[PDB]
Amino acid sequence: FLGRTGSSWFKIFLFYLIFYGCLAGIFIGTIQVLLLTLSDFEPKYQDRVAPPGLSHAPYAIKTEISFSISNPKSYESFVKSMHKLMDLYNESSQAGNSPFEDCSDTPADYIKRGDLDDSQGQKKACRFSRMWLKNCGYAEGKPCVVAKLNRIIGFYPKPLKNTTDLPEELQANYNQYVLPLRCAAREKIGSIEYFGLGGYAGFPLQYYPYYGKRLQKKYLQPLLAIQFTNLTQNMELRIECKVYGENIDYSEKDRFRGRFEVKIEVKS
Amino acid sequence: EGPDNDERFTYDYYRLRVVGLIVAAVLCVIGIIILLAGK
Amino acid sequence: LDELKKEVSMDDHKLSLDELHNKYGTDLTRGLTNARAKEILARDGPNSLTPPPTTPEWIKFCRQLFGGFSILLWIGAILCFLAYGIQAATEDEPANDNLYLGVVLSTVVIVTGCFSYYQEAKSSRIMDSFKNMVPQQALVIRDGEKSTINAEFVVAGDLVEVKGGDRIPADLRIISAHGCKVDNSSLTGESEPQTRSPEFSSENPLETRNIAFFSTNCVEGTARGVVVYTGDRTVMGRIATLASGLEVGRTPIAIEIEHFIHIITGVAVFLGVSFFILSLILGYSWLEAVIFLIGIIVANVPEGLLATVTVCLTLTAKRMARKNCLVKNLEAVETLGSTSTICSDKTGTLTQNRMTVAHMWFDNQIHEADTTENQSGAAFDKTSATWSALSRIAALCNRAVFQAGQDNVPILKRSVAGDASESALLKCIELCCGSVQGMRDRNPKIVEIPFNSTNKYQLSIHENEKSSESRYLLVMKGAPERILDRCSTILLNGAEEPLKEDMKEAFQNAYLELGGLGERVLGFCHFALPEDKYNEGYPFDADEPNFPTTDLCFVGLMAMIDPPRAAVPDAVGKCRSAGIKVIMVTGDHPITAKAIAKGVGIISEGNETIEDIAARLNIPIGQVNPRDAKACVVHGSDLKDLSTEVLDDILHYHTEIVFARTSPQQKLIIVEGCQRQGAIVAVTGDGVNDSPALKKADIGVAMGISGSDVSKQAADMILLDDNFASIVTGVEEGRLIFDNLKKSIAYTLTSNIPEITPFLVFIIGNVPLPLGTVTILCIDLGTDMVPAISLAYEQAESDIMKRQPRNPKTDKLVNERLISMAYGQIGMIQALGGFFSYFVILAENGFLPMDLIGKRVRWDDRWISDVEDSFGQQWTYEQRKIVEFTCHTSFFISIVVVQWADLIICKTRRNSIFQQGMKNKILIFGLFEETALAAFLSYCPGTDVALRMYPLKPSWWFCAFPYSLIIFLYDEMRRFIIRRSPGGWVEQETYY
Ligand SMILES: *[C@@H]1O[C@H](CO)[C@@H](O[C@@H]2O[C@H](CO)[C@@H](O)[C@H](O)[C@H]2NC(C)=O)[C@H](O)[C@H]1NC(C)=O
Ligand SMILES: CC(C)CCC[C@@H](C)[C@H]1CC[C@H]2[C@@H]3CC=C4C[C@@H](O)CC[C@]4(C)[C@H]3CC[C@]12C
Ligand SMILES: *[C@@H]1O[C@H](CO)[C@@H](O)[C@H](O)[C@H]1NC(C)=O
Ligand SMILES: [K+]
Ligand SMILES: [Mg+2]
Ligand SMILES: [Tl+]
Ligand SMILES: [Tl+]
Repeated sequence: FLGRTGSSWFKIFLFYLIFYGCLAGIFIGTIQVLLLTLSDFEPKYQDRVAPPGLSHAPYAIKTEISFSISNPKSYESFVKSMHKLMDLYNESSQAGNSPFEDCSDTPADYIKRGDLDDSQGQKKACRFSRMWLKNCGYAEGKPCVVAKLNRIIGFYPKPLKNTTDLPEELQANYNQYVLPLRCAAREKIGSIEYFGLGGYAGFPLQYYPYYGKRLQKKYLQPLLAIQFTNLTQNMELRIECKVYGENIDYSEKDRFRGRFEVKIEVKS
Repeated sequence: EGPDNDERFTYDYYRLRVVGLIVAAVLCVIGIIILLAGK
Repeated sequence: LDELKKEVSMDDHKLSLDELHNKYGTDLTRGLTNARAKEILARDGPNSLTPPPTTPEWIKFCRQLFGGFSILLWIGAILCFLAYGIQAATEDEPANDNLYLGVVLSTVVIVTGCFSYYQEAKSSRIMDSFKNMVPQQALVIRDGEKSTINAEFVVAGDLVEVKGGDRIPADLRIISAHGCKVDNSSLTGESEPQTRSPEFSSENPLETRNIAFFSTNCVEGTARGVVVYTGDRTVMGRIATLASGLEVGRTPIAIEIEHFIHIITGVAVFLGVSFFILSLILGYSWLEAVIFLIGIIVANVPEGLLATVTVCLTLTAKRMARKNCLVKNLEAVETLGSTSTICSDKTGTLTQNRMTVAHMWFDNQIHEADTTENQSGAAFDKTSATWSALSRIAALCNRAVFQAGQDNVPILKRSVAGDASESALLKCIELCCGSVQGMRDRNPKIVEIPFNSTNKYQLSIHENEKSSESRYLLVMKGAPERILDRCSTILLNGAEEPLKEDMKEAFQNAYLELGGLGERVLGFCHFALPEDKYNEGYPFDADEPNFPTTDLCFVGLMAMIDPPRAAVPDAVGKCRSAGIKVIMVTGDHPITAKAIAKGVGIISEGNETIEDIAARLNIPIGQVNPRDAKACVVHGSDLKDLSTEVLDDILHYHTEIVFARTSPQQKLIIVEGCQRQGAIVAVTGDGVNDSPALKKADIGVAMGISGSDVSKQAADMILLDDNFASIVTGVEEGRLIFDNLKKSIAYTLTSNIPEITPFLVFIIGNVPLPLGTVTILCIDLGTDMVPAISLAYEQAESDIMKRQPRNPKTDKLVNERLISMAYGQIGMIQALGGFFSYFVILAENGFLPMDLIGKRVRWDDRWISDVEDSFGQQWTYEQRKIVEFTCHTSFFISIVVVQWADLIICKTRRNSIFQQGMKNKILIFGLFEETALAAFLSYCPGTDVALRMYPLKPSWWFCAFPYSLIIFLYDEMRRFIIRRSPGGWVEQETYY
């Protein structure tokens, strides 16, 4: 033929069949032992998610949400993702004492449901009403963005203490139980309005620590609705929403490390 | 610890780099020694 | 074009002096007119040689920039700029990826260009050396007056004059001469002075006395002649053009390189476009379809391989430089290993090029002297009183002297003023009797008759050094038979005795044997003149026989020859044991050529020519079956009337071939004949008459000390110490480097698979990219470099000089067996070890292997800063990318770790590491430096930006260890099978 005879062509096939078969069987074996060394409830390493990311619902083309108020299908793209998220926080999804629980309607302290063990059933998560998100189809004019803190197993988000000076200096400082979120731009051509649990501009600490998908399915993380009823129009406004805390840090590279990058433009 | 389990989300990449560079250097020296056993 | 120049020349030495003038419109006495000479100048053109048109270095460099790998790397470099252009227009990408990768790849092509350019070097100044043989000026007779003119202004027809010490300015018809002798070594390779006279003495113009040639010099006397040829039209000017004009051609090693380039280029374009369409079918945007292709290019092309080859060659050439063997062309480092036939000059190559005493006949006994340079033999006789009598004649009846200031150099190497035979005798006595000058001071010469054409003897009368005599001793030497007709007694073991027919017959026997050995034989005799008949003041007349020259005492015979170099016989046998055929090709006479052939082992003992059979059986040569003769001796005059097909039959039908009295073109023809049969041929030589053959040879080797400038220009290799044993070393080195290149190539190729497979699974699996493009270049250009080179220092696995020369048609540098092992077996194991570490990194950070399938869509989505892992955690864009790049880093390090084992297995093709050992210090160096480089690239701060290399945790380093070990075991088991059964299965499938 090309290389060899039929007899040789066969033998080279019988070899590579057994050979690659063995190699596949060995590869699988090493994957088995790897998995055997891992927990079902907690990942081996968490230093790469460490400082929590802050992500929002409006799917930004490039950290930007520009549209026209005087146009219907101009914002119907951002309403798709906005709906996708809030559709999960339905009351019909949170039914019965299992696996949900009614928690303080005001920001409270942490809740420990034991260890990362299966020695108990599904760890009961705090309910969250999308109805706590006042004012927010969504904002056809002047968007109503929804913030979110990235989930990390066993992470206890710790707010800053009012020992020294603060950006939003001491205003509504629920020091003990709220992780604040203050959006900014100089360039003050807007109108910041925050909505959340208990009416505070933060995340209620009663939703922590997260026990993971395996030990807490259907779990709901707290949301923080933000509305920009800015009196300006037809210009790119670089708005940055920042979260503050002891366990919260940022990076010049990762522009989502505990903060937002939104470029709103109501070009109408 | 409980709420004070910050060490869980931390890794000393600084020491690791110091050690890694020490090792790389020493392996580089060892190599020169064996090569220079006759030039 | 040059087929005309490969033919024997035609001449006009047969014409009379007068007749020759009519042909050139010339005067025998007055010479040409100033006007007629200038007319002929413009007519024929200058008496000069024009160098052939060369290829500029520009075109030579750029021709390498387009050879398979460079072509693919160019397509990659441009395709980078393509994707970059498409980006800069569509979505403003502030990145530098495609732009920088395009710059990097273009640089890789340029630098790789320098390496191949360095390897494909051609240092040739043939025509320049020939031009150096035309004198600046010549002496001509114009308008009846002699004047010096620019030799280029010399034309056919003018009257030229030459004298001892000057170069022949052009081909001349001798019309007048006085004691003129010439050095025709340019045409023959033999430096013994040849007389020139107006008389025609041979039909063959290269042998007649009435022609003098350009490229030669007058050694003594004076001559006048008419110019018959000028410039390019001279006999050796044509040889110049032939030699300078010959097409170089591709070396065996070069052909091998191009061959695997086709193979690897083939699989590259195959998988390249095979997966380019496979991606579009899967619905991949052309934006991405090209990005994957660039990666495929980089994965398939072994970027550092061609440069490795060059370095391995260079390092092999450095070792040979250290044995006095200079390599002018890097590729010639290997040709000697692939050589199946050596065509060797005799004089100054196989031989020392110096008349040396070989045997002596005295006391009715043949004695043998030591002919070797360094005198590696033993003594023959010292005791016999006869010896001292013969020794005295050899010293006294000799007019040769050592040049001043030689006392530093060895006797046999020092320059001597005199003819070759007298120099030989001088050096013979000086060696075994001490200072000859002393013997010539103790015995003052009073009268002598120098060797005469008519007398055929030379005699001398000396004052006997003996005090009790202080009388007159007569000594003489000459033609053995002439000396015999002048002897009455023979000095036997001390005492004289009558010359009976018995001893006279033993003389003839001794004389015939020595002459049969191709040796020049001389007779020696002396006579102690009677005291009473010769007073202390008796005057001797040299002009008229004033003393007896008959009834003298015969002392002995001495024989001489230009002997082989000490190392030559043994080197010839070694070449022949390696299955190399050795042919002699010489301008010298057949009797001498044949005798040295037997001396060095070109013709082995018992082997006969058709002429030998005929003489032994006493039958006509036509009655001899030519197939009964394995040896042959072909004279150039017969070679001339043979067609190439008939020359091919001679080459095919004889194992032991001697081509004697060959012209320079004839040497070229014999070389081409050998090549025509499909053989790789080496030429060894030292003369300008070797230049065409040296050029045409697959590899020409010139002698460094004895070699002429031309020969060393025509060669690929120079033996700087004239050590013929270096050929044996050269062939051995050549074979070793050929095997080691295979090892180094397999090693380099093996790591291609773990660079290809990640890109494929990236498409078919939709997982995060396991390894990057930049990461690949860190391997092929970084870590693999020193290890790959180090394989050039591997010792032989067996006695390579015991095997036959490779068949260049069947035995390839890269075959299917190499690809099967490198691509199908070892590289495949490396790929898995890479993937394993990849799955380990991701799974330990929260992305278990199961959830990875079909996630790249969301993984690469720059706007999704919340991807969910297996544990329910959310990752930003840059966070998961850090883990991904850490995966690239550990995959990279996995390659390094699996290349550890590969380096050790590529060490040997057959033998076990437990047999060959670990005595390669460069290889061990490679292991340490490779690992140092990898660690540095991972842990050095800032490398995460320039190369996207991230620090690895200690446990990460050990992921591929079990795969590294399986490689070592697998290959060790496999080679154990090879050795345990030379049959073929494992052998014919995987044996590189
Ligand atoms: C989650 O809540 C949303 C609230 O808008 C539900 O949307 C409803 O969709 C139905 C049918 O398309 C409409 O008739 C209603 O007007 C919507 N709102 C309400 C309050 O009922 C959505 O269907 C819910 N999703 C799930 C899975 O239950
Ligand atoms: C990533 C995976 C799926 C690709 C696997 C490719 C396999 C099938 C390839 C890789 C190397 C290949 C072999 C390389 C060498 C030879 C020897 C030659 O004389 C005949 C073909 C043969 C035997 C090839 C057959 C196919 C082969 C085994
Ligand atoms: C939000 O909606 C409420 C009614 O639910 C209305 O009273 C109020 O004006 C709205 N706020 C703004 C800022 O438009
Ligand atoms: K050559
Ligand atoms: Mg010679
Ligand atoms: Tl490569
Ligand atoms: Tl490679």
